[PDB]
Amino acid sequence: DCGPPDDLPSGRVEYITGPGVTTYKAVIQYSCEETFYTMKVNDGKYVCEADGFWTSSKGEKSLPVCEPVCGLSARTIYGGQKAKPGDFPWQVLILGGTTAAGALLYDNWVLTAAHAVYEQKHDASALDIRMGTLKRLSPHYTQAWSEAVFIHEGYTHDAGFDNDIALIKLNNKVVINSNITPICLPRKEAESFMRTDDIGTASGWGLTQRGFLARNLMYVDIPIVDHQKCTAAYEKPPYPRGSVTANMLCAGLESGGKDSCRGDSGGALVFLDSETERWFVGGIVSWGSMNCGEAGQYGVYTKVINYIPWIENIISDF
Ligand SMILES: Nc1nc2cc(CCNC(=O)[C@@H]3CCN3C(=O)[C@H]3C[C@@H](c4ccccc4)CCN3)ccc2[nH]1
Repeated sequence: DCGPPDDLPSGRVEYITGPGVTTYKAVIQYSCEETFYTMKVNDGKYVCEADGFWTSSKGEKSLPVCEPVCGLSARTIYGGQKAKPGDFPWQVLILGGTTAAGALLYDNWVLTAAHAVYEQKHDASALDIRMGTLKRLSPHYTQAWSEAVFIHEGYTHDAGFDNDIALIKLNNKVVINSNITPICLPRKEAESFMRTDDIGTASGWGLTQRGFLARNLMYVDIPIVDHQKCTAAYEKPPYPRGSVTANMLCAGLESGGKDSCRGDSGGALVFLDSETERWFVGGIVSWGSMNCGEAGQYGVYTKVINYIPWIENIISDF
């Protein structure tokens, strides 16, 4: 009467009343892989209704959603040290024009910087996306490819870095495990963890103090800089006036020695929601001075909390 149910992505169907019964008042049950995924919308119990279509205990006749767990880390680039497996399970390597990075969202999206993927999007060439690996050049990695690249509509390439943000839709769902896990998006009160002098963490394979790209994933803990000091650090030649906007945050040391650098573009500056005990993305590696690690020449990051409406619009509509 209602027919075979639809399959649940990252979940499955199980007939409760009997194997194959699909008639009126027949009961089925949905479920996710609860260890690394969590069911949303409803509790998964659906009863065939007189309308002739499966209906949940809340009246919905659409599937539920198996959302990946996010923000998990085995913890709990200039002047950093080597990450261990599972410290940054969201870290993504993006290979195209040059080496860049991103962060896994859900199991089929990658958050990165617009400047890192702009030339390859408009050249209509797919991005080579790798993850589940600490070594930049290892042959053993989880492979994915870009199905679509969305660059923020206010971004103007080669004309500053306001709105330096982009989303990549992966053509396949990646398997979620302790090795590969997305980063959480910040909640509306997440700014309480991103005040001045609050500590975030940048990770990447970019240039180190040696002046070469790192073979292994690195990371640094660095504090948020007062926005006046951020504006003042880059309000001078050769930078255009207004290079630092309200859509940006600075991070680093007035004495120097800890920074992001070239090759870290698109990586997530993450912060710990100490109450949920989950890591979330507060920044995206965007730009900064030529001399990474130099005193008062802070790294500049795109402010992700400003772009939650844009991210949710794109992920929900595509
Ligand atoms: N202290 C620190 N320096 C950093 C560098 C990076 C490089 C990753 N981003 C890039 O490579 C992008 C694409 C071109 N870029 C620059 O940054 C140049 C361009 C120019 C400018 C014009 C207009 C407004 C502002 C700047 C002048 C010098 N910065 C990452 C983190 C870092 N932390």
